[PDB]
Amino acid sequence: MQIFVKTLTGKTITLEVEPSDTIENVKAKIQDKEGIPPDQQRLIFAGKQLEDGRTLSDYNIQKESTLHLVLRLRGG
Amino acid sequence: ANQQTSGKVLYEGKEFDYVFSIDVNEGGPSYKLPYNTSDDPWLTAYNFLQKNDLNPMFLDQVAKFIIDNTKGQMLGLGNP
Repeated sequence: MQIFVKTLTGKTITLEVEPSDTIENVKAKIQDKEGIPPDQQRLIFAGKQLEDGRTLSDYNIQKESTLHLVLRLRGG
Repeated sequence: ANQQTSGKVLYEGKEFDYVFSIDVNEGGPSYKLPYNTSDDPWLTAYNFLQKNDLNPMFLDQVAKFIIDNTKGQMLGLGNP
């Protein structure tokens, strides 16, 4: 399914992935399109950050839901 | 004109300068972070953080936006 990701500035981008796709691959696709590194790229949904070892069905992501795409403060 | 409350953002019955919709959840409490033209990102964010009780992880997310509110990178961008 496709998800609507919202960047810090409010930029809305749609990402096409599979239900059995892990968040890590989703990040990789975003790193392919926009070029945002999967490491600094922080995805928050429902108040919880999306881990790499998680699928779309893991967080029970709603079809075309609002995913928060932000960065990180502490690098180490 | 300082006659009508149009020159202010009335959120949840409270007047403030700027407000940011914290769409951290879908189908629940619509969090709205209030910011004034004389506050510091981390300070205002922290005030709201402990006002409606939010996890410190969201402090960074909200602070980042407030930082550029009066800076000029993606929001009020222009001449460097």
